[PDB]
Amino acid sequence: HLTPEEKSAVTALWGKVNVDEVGGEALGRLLVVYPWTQRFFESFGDLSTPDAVMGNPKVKAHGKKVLGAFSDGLAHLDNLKGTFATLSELHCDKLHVDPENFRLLGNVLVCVLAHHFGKEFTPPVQAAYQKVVAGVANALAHKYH
Amino acid sequence: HLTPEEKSAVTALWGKVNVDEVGGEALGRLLVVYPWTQRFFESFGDLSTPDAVMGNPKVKAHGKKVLGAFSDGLAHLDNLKGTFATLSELHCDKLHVDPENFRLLGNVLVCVLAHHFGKEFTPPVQAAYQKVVAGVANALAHKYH
Amino acid sequence: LSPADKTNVKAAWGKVGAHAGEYGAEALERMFLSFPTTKTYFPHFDLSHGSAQVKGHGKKVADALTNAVAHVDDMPNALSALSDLHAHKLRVDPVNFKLLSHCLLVTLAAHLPAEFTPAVHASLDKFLASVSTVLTSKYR
Amino acid sequence: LSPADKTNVKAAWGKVGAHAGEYGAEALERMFLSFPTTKTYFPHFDLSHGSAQVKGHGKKVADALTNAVAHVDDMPNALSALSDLHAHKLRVDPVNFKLLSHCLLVTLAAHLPAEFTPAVHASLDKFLASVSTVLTSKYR
Ligand code: HEM
Ligand code: HEM
Ligand code: HNI
Ligand code: HNI
Repeated sequence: HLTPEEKSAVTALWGKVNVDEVGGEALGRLLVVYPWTQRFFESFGDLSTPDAVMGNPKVKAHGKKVLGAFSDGLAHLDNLKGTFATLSELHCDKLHVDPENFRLLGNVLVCVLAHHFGKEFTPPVQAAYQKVVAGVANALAHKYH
Repeated sequence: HLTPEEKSAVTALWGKVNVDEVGGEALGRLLVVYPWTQRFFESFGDLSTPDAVMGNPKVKAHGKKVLGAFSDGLAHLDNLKGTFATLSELHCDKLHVDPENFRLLGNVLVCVLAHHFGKEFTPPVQAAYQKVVAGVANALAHKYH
Repeated sequence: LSPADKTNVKAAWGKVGAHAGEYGAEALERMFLSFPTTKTYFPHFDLSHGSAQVKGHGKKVADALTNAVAHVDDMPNALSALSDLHAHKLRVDPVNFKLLSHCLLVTLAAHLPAEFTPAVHASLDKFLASVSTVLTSKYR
Repeated sequence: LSPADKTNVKAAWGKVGAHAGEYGAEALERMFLSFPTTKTYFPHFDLSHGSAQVKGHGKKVADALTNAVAHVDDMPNALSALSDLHAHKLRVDPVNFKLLSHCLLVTLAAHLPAEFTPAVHASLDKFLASVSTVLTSKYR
C-alpha cells in the first residue's frame, strides 16, 4: 500500500529501466556482495571473481528473469501474494533460499537504481521503491510463514 | 502446523512449565544476552548488571504476561495471526520493536526450556518448539506485512 | 575484511572528499524517509529537507567513517568513544545500522557511479558492517 | 570482547571437558532436526541418529571452538583454514551459523544447568557470534 504520488514515481522511473541490464546487475551484485547466494547457482560455472559473475551469460539471462517478476508485481500492487505465489513455493519447498536473501536482493536492486539513475533516484523515490521491495520480498516469503 | 506426536510432546512439557518463573527468565535472559532490547524497558528500572535484570520485579511480572501470550498461542496453533492481532498492532504501530527481536525472545525461551528440563528437552521436542516460537514471531510480525 | 577490500574502501572514500558531510546527511535523509521507525532515536532533531541538524549530524557521521577508514585494523579502539554512545547510552537496535549502511551505499552509487563497481560496493557493505558491529560491540 | 566474558567461557568449557565432542554432535543433530535446511550442506553424510560421522564431525566442531577460545584475541588468523572451506568452498549462509550457535547454547543449557547462567549465556553467545564472524570475514 502506497500514495498515488509514490505509484506515479515507481511506474515513471520503471519505464526508463531497459532491457534488462539492471536485472543482471542486481543478480550479479547479490552474488558478489553476498557470496553465499552463489551456492544456489553452482551450475552457472565460474563465479570466482566479481568480473566472472558480471561477465557470466547464465547470470545475465537469469537477471532478465528476476527483474521480469518485479515488473509483473509492479502492475499487481494491491495483490502481491497471488502474483508471486507461483514463485514463492519454488524458492521455499525445495530450492531452500533463506528469506533474508530476499531482502538483500531487494536492497541491491535499490543500489542498482541509484547507480543507473543517479540524482534522479531522489530520496522520496527511494522511499517509494523501499515499500515495493519490502512488499516483493514479503510476497516471495509467504510460503515459509 | 505440527505433527500429532509433536502437539502431544509440546503440551506435555508445557504442562510441567513453572508459569511464575520461566517467563521472567526468558525476558531477563533476552535483556542480558541482547542488551539493546533494554531501550523498550527503561521504565522497569535497574537493568545495569545481569544480576539486577534477573532480580527485577517488573521483568518477572512482565515476563509472566509474555509467557501467558505463548500459552494462548499453543492453545490456538491454527489461529496464531488472530491470537496476536492486538499484540502485532501494539508491537508494530505503538512500540516500534523490530520483528527480529521476536525471533530472539522465542529462541531465548527455547534455551530456558532446555535449561529447566535438561535431557527431558530432547532434539525432536526442541524441533517442535522451534516451529511454535517461529509461528508466534511470524504472527507477532503480521502487521508490517 | 580482505586486503583488497581495504584498498577498495580507501580509494572510494578518498574520492568523496569534503562532500562526505553532504553524503552522510543524504544517507540520514534517506533512512528517515524510507524507514520512518528510525525517527524515534531523534526527537531532539528536525528531519525536514535541507535541515541544519541533519547536515551537522551528517558531518559527525562521515568524519567518524573517515576516522574508521584510516584505522581499518584499529576500529574497536578508534571508534571506542562512539561504541559507548551507540551501545551503552543510545542502545540502538543493530537493525537500524543495517538501514543507515544501506542508505549510505545508495548515496555513494548515486553520486559516484564510476567508483561504485560490484567489487567496490561489496567491500563497502563489508566495511559498514564491521563499523556497525564495533558501534554495537559491547552491551551488558 | 571483555575479559569478564573469558572468566565465563573458559570456565564453561572447564565443565564441558571430554564431553565437548558429545555436545558438538548433539548441537548438529539439534540443528538438522530443528532446521531441515542445514542438511543441504551434508548430502554426502548419514544424518541418522547415532551416526558415527555426525559424532566424529561433532568432535571436529568442538575442538575447533576449544582452539578458538585459546586464540581468542587473534581469532581471524587461527581459524583462517576454516574460513577458507566454509566461505569459499561450501558457501554457507551466515544464518545457518546463528542456528548452530543457538543449538550449541541449547545443548550447554540442557547439560550444564548451574554453569548456564545469564552471564555465561551472554558471554557464550557473543563468543559464538565472533567465531561465526571469523568464518564469514573473507567473502568474495
Ligand atoms: C515474541 C514474543 C513476545 C510476546 C509474546 C510478547 C508479549 C507481550 C505481551 C503479552 C505484552 C503485554 C501487553 C500489555 O502490557 O498490555 C507485551 C508488552 C510489551 N512488549 Fe512484548 N512480547 C514479545 C516480544 C517483545 C520484544 C522482543 C520486545 C522488545 C524487545 C517487547 C517489548 C514489549 C514492551 C515494551 C511492552 C510493554 C507494553 C505495555 O505495557 O503497554 N515484546 N509483550
Ligand atoms: C554508520 C554508523 C554510524 C555512525 C558512524 C554514527 C556516528 C555518530 C556520531 C559521530 C555521532 C555523534 C558523536 C557525539 O555526539 O559524541 C552520532 C550520534 C548519534 N547517532 Fe549515530 N552513527 C551511526 C549510526 C547510527 C544509527 C543507525 C542511529 C539510529 C538509527 C544512530 C543514532 C545516533 C543518535 C541518536 C545520536 C545522537 C544524536 C544527537 O543527539 O546529536 N547512529 N552517531
Ligand atoms: C540467492 C537465491 C535467490 C534469490 C535471493 C532470489 C530472489 C528472487 C526474487 C526477489 C526476491 C525474485 C522476484 C526472483 C525471481 C525468480 N527467481 Ni529467484 N532467487 C534466488 C534463486 C533462484 C534460483 C536458484 C532459481 C532457479 C532454480 C533452479 O532450480 O535452478 C530462481 C529462479 C527465479 C525465477 C525463474 C522461475 C523459473 O525457474 O522459471 C524468477 C522469476 N531463483 N528470485
Ligand atoms: C550448516 C553449515 C555449517 C555451519 C553453520 C558450520 C559451522 C561451523 C562452526 C560454527 C561454530 C564451526 C566451529 C565449524 C567447524 C568445522 N566445520 Ni563447519 N559448518 C557447516 C558446514 C560444514 C561442512 C559441510 C563441513 C565439511 C564436513 C565434511 O567432512 O564433509 C564442515 C567442516 C567443519 C570442520 C572440519 C574441517 C576440517 O576437517 O579441518 C570444522 C572444524 N562444516 N563449522
